[PDB]
Amino acid sequence: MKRILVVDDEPNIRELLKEELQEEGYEIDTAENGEEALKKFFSGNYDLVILDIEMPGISGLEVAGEIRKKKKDAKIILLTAYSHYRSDMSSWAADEYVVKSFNFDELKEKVKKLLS
Amino acid sequence: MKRILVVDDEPNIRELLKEELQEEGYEIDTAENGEEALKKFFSGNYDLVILDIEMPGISGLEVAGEIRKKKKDAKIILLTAYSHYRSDMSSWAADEYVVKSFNFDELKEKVKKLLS
Amino acid sequence: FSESILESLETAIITLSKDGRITEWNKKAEQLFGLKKENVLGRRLKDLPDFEEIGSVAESVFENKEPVFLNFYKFGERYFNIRFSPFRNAKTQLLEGVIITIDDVTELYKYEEERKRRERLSILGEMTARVAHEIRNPITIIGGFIMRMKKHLDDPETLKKYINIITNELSRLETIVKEILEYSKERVLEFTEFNLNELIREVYVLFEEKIRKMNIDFCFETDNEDLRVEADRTRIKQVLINLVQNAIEATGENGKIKITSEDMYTKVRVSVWNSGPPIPEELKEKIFSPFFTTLGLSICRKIIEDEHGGKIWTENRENGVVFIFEIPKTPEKR
Amino acid sequence: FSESILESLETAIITLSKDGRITEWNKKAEQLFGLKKENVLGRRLKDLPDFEEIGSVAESVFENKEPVFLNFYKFGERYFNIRFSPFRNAKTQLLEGVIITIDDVTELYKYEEERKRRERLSILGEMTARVAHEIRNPITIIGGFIMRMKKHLDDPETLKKYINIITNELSRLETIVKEILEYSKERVLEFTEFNLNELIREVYVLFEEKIRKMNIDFCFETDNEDLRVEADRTRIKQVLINLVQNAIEATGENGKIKITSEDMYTKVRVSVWNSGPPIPEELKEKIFSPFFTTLGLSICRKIIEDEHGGKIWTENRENGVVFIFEIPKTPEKR
Repeated sequence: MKRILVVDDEPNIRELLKEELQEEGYEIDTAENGEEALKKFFSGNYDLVILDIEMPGISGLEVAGEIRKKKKDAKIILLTAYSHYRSDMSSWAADEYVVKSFNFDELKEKVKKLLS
Repeated sequence: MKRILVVDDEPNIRELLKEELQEEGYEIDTAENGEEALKKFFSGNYDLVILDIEMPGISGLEVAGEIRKKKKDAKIILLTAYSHYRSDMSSWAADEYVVKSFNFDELKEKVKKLLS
Repeated sequence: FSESILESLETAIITLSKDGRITEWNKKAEQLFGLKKENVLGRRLKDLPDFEEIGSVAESVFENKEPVFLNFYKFGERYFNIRFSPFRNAKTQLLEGVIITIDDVTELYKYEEERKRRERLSILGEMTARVAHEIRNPITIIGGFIMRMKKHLDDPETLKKYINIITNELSRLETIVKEILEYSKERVLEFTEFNLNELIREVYVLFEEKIRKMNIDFCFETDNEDLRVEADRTRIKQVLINLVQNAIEATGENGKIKITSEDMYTKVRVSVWNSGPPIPEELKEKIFSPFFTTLGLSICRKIIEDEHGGKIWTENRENGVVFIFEIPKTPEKR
Repeated sequence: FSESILESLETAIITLSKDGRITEWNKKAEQLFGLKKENVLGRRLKDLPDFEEIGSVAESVFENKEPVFLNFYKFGERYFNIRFSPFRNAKTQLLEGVIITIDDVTELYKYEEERKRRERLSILGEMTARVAHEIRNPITIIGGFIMRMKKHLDDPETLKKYINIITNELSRLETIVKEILEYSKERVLEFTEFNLNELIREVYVLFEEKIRKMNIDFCFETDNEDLRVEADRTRIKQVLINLVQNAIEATGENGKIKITSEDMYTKVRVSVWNSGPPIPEELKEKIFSPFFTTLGLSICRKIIEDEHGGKIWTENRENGVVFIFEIPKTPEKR
């Protein structure tokens, strides 16, 4: 059993993934903004995180960077709403890059990878 | 019973409408290019026509104009792949303008109208 | 009323009497249509190639009476503005003939194209992107549910509301996107006189069935029931459509919508006020550019603003917001 | 090798010895990072804010040895180019320290932005439109079948191939559209030395399972097995992906695909020839612009052409067509 924190803007998009990873064999606790994604990581135990970028509060870019400085061995998968080929400077601090398409069979392979 | 000639570019798009108007109560004879749409209208009896614009051979614009000069009382509904608010000069010679969305419940109302 | 030597050293004119036959083919008319007065004199006007509608316009003018100004008419390589004016002969006072006036236009619309369209490229860059993004978002849901519903198999039918409507909310966004994609490709414009309110009602008529659903204390006032305007009916039509559209759910359930058409000496003011959540100082203009809400005004800016002229702005009031525009009766004032 | 008074009146440099500590903080380095040599001397480099990776780059350099040139690195408001160069001390010849060189960059990439991006607006106009059209076309089918399959109800399952794959063919078009929408928003670039063929293979490895499906007489030749290039691996990667991608079905069933990497004194030539239907004189260049077929090269133009430099053109031959590009080993020749 593993527990993941998945963070995104729209309420309709979060509910879609929660029940896609609970199919594979996980439990999803959903967070909304980057300022509440931080609080949902500090006083607990989470082995992975999925993040967007263009969001109210702060940018998922800067958000991931807050997870890196605190927890040195944190697992950061980026999956913003505008995804291509990992091309911004900040993402090299983050671990793996996922491309958002209706295709969910890329993230599954890479969430599975970064847990061994 | 009424018979309609429906003309468009892609093979996948024509097969979709044929079986949408055969649901309402019509029979569809499909044509491909504007030079073969003319031959499918001359030596027969057709009470309506649905046309695109951006096509090989000639423009559905000019195509509709060929149906107007020959048959004075011809029924020309335009429904090009790029449809908005009837805004080119040639379309005023043509009768009614249809907006191409997956929504098929506009054309049905207007094909039904121009047959009385 | 005399002289008629002067008659022919200006722009262009054509007379269609009670069939569609010409009595005078202006010298500048020749210089546009390649043929001289005499070898076209007393001929019918639909007889000419690439021509057509010009007649069909004069036709329904013969039947509806009231004249028209057109703007945007492609004849061959040139764009056009035309002016229709049916008249009568005072000695008879019968239903006599039609005056088609033509303004020399191209060395104009092509030189106010490049201060418009060359700037239309730019926003269709940043926005093309920023909104092209808003595309995938429900795309990944609608496509994603197809890789979600197809392994049950066959649900208790309850997966129809959550399939169609979420597919549908992007679909009319595709619309309200292509509709903005229009805002690049065009540029017809058709000016007519008509009673605004006669339009005002007309719109509400269509919506009715739904406004009737959301038990809405609709409210329409005006200080004048006789209100005419020269403008593109067909089009200032949409404008209404979409204030109304927004002030529909924008006030939503048990919500109220107030329309107001107030006559002013030279110009008219139509306003759609609804109640509920206003919008702040910052968004007074900052919803004008393509930008959507938690809408898609866009076109509706340039429709009033750039097509007819005037303004289409908004304000807060009465714990709600209003959508106001103003266009002079006759655009001939510009 | 002496003097070291001169050392400091130029661009910028930083030394990280066997941990990540600095021995010399160039005077122009100060003039960029706001702090002087002494109050940063012998400190660790990851210790600084908004900084980070610069170290992590030097890190994996300490472990992979081989140096890097970077292009495109946002530090605060300025863009950047950086140069990593690990070295050794000849007296010891051990695994000594790392030289990070920095080029004064912004008063450059921002003044070859406006001769690029200001022209990127324009095509994202005409094309935004012309292709935004190619959006609705399968949209009206995929959305249309949802208003077609939902009244049976529940078909003999045979409505899955004709639902998913037609939904799917627009989906990867959405990809190969967003992918082009990228071509606006970026501009990272990461140059490394590596054996090209070591890449060449690598790609085919991934495709394999499918090429194995369409029983393909694949064929790869080269006159050299030792072929290195300074360039963005991660990226000249895609390039291959998509020649290959096309020359996959482009020759399709019982079809053949020939890859060729030929060493030339200063530059390399990789070519993907397939058989079947060539393309004529007109499309030698006219597939380069966003434009698709009965594809979507686009990016792949500017990748070779504008990013690294060189060319990515094509020709007919042997009753088939080839996809060729050429980039010098060291981009330092420009």
